[PDB]
Amino acid sequence: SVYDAAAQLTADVKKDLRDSWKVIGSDKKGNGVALMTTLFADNQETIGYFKRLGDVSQGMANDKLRGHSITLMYALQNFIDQLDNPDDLVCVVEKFAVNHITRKISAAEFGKINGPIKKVLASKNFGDKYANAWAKLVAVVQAAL
Amino acid sequence: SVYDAAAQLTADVKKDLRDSWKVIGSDKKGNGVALMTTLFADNQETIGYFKRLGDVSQGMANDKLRGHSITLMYALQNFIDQLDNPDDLVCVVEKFAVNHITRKISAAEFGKINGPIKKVLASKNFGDKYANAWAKLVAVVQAAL
Ligand code: HEM
Ligand code: HEM
Repeated sequence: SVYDAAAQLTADVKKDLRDSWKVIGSDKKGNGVALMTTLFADNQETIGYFKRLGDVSQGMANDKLRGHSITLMYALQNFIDQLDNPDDLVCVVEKFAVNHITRKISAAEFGKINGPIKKVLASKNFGDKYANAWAKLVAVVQAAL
Repeated sequence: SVYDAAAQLTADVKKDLRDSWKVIGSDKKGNGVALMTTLFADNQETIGYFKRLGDVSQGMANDKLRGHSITLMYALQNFIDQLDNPDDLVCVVEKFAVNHITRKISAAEFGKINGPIKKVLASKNFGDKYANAWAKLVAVVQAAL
């Protein structure tokens, strides 16, 4: 259940999420596109879900991909900002879950984002400790799908 | 067409947008809900588009409405952050427009948000000057619908 998953966000997990986001969230356009390009490269099977974006291999040059990527980073920003209040984190998570549920994105499918996050984190000197913290946040979303 | 609308965003308009956002965007939950509840109060017909939110009369206490309202404010945060780069502003606005186009929301219907914005701004003491600046930002979105 999403309510139980949200309870997994302990003090130190929230702290690691904030400290890493301070760096990653500094460049939403660059890191956003990096996150999406890595997902498509590591999991080509997911490209089909993004037909609306057009040629995803163009990266930054693709306006729709860039617009999508920047927006994705504001969803993460939203989550980080709601860490203080579990009640608000949950309602924002379920809200965001609806859009993915509508596109028939399962919890297992959503979980594929963990790889790309771990890689982007690593490129900024944030190791496993941080990747695992982010995995916990992603898990909250998975519980709502 | 969206680029042309974005041209109306002059240096003075962008300055008023940023200054007012510094206050309005500081309480996303509070002001986001105030915006939505004012829209419903002044234009009851718009409630027809929000059946998914349920009992919108509960206001802040309604989790779905609260979740939706906080998220709406991050859309504005996104727009405000992209003001200095027309290319990025445009791709984000177009991305956002897709969701409202799919829900058959016309430019005229979308423009009904201008009244609520003016009232929320006035509640924080930002006069007509600021309301006019925000109406121009809204116009960029309308150009995409
Ligand atoms: C960190 C995790 C993720 C975040 C925060 C995220 C965020 C978002 C946001 C904010 C949108 C745009 C608003 C909307 O249309 O609902 C979106 C759209 C979408 N997401 Fe995700 N997402 C994530 C992971 C995934 C994954 C792993 C998949 C599936 C492989 C997925 C599939 C989709 C699809 C298909 C769209 C529609 C794109 C379009 O046609 O414009 N998302 N996502
Ligand atoms: C400043 C103006 C506005 C902003 C920033 C805004 C923002 C948003 C965002 C971010 C979403 C959720 C993500 C998505 O699914 O696309 C959304 C959904 C929606 N918006 Fe807007 N919106 C605005 C004005 C309006 C107006 C005036 C209407 C029309 C009466 C409208 C109708 C809708 C509808 C029907 C949904 C889906 C709600 C749901 O089922 O949860 N929006 N809007």
